Amino acid sequence: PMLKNVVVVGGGTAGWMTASYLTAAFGDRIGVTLVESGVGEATFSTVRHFFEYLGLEEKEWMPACNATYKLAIRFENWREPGHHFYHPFERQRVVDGFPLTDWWLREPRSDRFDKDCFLVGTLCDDLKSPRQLNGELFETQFPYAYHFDATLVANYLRDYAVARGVKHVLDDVQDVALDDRGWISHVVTGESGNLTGDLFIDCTGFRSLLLGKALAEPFQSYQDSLPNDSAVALRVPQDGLRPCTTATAQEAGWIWTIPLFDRIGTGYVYAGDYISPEEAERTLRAFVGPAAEHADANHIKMRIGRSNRHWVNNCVAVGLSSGFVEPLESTGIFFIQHAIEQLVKHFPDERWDDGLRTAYNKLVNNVMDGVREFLVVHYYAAKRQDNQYWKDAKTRPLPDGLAERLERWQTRLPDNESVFPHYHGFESYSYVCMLLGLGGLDLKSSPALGLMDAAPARHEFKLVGEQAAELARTLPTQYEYFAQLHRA
Repeated sequence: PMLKNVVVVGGGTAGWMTASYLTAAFGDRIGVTLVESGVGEATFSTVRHFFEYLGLEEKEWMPACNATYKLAIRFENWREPGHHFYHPFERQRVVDGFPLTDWWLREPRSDRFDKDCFLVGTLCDDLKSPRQLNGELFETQFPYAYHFDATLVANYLRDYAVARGVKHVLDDVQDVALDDRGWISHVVTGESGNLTGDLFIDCTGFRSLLLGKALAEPFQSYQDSLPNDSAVALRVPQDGLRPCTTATAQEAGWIWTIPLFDRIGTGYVYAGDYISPEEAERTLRAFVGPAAEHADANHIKMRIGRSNRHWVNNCVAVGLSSGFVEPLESTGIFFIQHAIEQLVKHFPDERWDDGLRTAYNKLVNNVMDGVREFLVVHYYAAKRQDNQYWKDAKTRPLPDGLAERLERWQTRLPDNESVFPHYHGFESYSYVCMLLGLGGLDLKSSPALGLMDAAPARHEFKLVGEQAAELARTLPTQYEYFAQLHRA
């Protein structure tokens, strides 16, 4: 009753995360074939579980992939010029039923909520490793992630999967053939014949050769709510070893800084209706400085949105073929991992229960729609309205339900029951952090706090300061930690 063969079309992170995960889940019990013809990438909290599922320890794969830790995103110039705050991978401290951020909002202890309420922002400022020299994490309350070279990770996972039995075909796909039912029959390669199988995984990127082209599945654009449709990127050496991604708001988008161990990936995500590619490139080069003078710039047109369905007949799209949003909250690898994890969970047998597709498609659509709402909030709640781009960010049509949630958030800070009510990766603490940092909404603390005992909250504020000072004195820098791993 089980399927016998999976064909993954396309390599990169999408294809080789799929192939490697299938071998960890199913072993030799099903055949996997991948057909395929450095970029710094950031990740989201759940990626720790992907490597754990494959049995890979950080000390094994991080050195081979130029990887560093990502404890937070540093948001620069979204509220006002010269202002920054951290969005940390750090879950809430709750005191007598109220988050510490609620207590802070009632009586702010400084200009920086992220300094008073969190530990991780200070760790980023001090270039800290999250692991001590003794190998232990400093602490989960800290669901951190990584920066890595996506090409090196793809090669690492390729070696992992091929060593465990994945068949690797190096060739171009010239055509996709459908049978009389409209299911994928086979893929025509340039010089290796036609590859057939039970299940086809479309990892062909924006081109979406199987799902979007051969099967002609409609694609739902997000461009009306999120206008950024383009990017220009370059790479420079490390001078920068800060354990966070930086997102610096610009006149028509934002610039990412993604620190690898000895390289920095940087790029300008922008809206082509507001600025030209050559002006985006000029801005990016000036931002990076003299190190970018001779670096080669890569220009990218983005397909922003999601497929209407992600599993159609015997085809499942994974990666940019399934959907994409700008990497403002580093969701690319997250979308891939969610798609693979849910594919294993909803894996079909030879009877191809249509209910599996229905559930799978709803889960993916809810993840992507929920992330879309979260990103819209980034531009809506950003206080800056200095030009037409940042004014328009407040007048675009909002996704269903968001207008009501925005009103709830200006009564009490976001919690589990006032955010997008389906799984979409991000937890309520991320909403609270972004709203406080972006500064554009009229937020209010809970009136009940004026009747509560303040001693527990005041104790917690003092503890955060004492712990941040202890960690500043004890933790090594990322460089010091990685130098110790190299010596070991």
